[PDB]
Amino acid sequence: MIRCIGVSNRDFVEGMSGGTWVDVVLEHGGCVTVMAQDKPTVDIELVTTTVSNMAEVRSYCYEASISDMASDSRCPTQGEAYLDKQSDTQYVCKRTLVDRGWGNGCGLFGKGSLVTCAKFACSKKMTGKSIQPENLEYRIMLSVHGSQHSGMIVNDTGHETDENRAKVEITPNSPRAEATLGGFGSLGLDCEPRTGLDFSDLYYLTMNNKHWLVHKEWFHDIPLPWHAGADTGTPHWNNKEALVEFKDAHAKRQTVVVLGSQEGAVHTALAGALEAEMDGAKGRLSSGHLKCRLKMDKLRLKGVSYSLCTAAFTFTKIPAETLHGTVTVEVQYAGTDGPCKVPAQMAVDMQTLTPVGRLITANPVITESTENSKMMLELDPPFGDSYIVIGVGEKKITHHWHRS
Repeated sequence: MIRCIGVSNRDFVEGMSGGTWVDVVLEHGGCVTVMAQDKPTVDIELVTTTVSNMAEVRSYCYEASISDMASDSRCPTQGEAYLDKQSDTQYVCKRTLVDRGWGNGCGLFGKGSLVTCAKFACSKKMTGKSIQPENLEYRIMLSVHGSQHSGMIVNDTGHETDENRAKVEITPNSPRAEATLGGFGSLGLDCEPRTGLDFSDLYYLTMNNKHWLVHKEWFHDIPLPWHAGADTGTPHWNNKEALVEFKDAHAKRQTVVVLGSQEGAVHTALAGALEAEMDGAKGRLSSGHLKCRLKMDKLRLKGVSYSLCTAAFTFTKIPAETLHGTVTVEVQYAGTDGPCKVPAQMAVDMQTLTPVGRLITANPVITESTENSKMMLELDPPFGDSYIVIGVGEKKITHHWHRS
């Protein structure tokens, strides 16, 4: 409950008179409060989006090192310079012509052949991975809003043994799920992704434990050494010259230098890219929309015929206005008449107590048979002046409220 109360990205949906179908839109970090006539209020949130079996597409080296630097030179008219490693695929070479003469060990003044090679080794690499549409998995959390104990719940540490809350999983191959809510019945879900953000058109980029979602063509155009697929073992690096450069050629040798790590350049180029995280062999995305249709014909209330609470209520917390204009009140009940129904409404005419606004926490009840039990409510006031009425009779308590 408290989780759904505090999120600015909260939607309120009211069911039709038929009480069968309700349509909601789910997104990360948001909650949907579903209210239906003679049905319990349900809080629905998308908790995680999962991609699985991401296949490696291409790995880019941003920091590399060289070894076994060698040079061979020939005097003019003495043929082409040769090195043993000149044909090795792990080596990068440059072949050029340099001025030769008496001061360089040749008897003729002319252009001599010169070749320099160096073994290429990659220190740190980044990898791009494929996302297949069939490997998307959505996990959905459904909570009964106002079960007298949801008002002290802020996280996902109380759902397994709780019958008033359920976890369901949605995949494109099995887009339907059933959420069992114990005595409240069950909920049916038919969820499909909303158009606009298809992850199958994006690569999953991993680079030094940081993760992103990037567009395919930008990834294919990265000017860095790369190897195709994974084919782990002895990889062949294409375009090693992106990180290995050759300086001014001397008579009998050529200097070879490596550029520094390209982590900063890639990080700068990844400014607007969507961030992602990796929990295990699965990628965790946090940017998307999910469309769900609810079937609530098996959802039912509990305690409709509970006797009204007869003892006195007290305000433990001053009523507070949420970001959506609703009111949260905390009440304490000094009665022991078992399970009883809590009288709660908004009233403008204090003599006839005509209910106004809405009561989001539907059918508030007190389950504890002990005294001094605490419970929380949510109300949707009318605009303007009104009163919060808790309890019935002489002992009912009133609190003035104004909504802008």
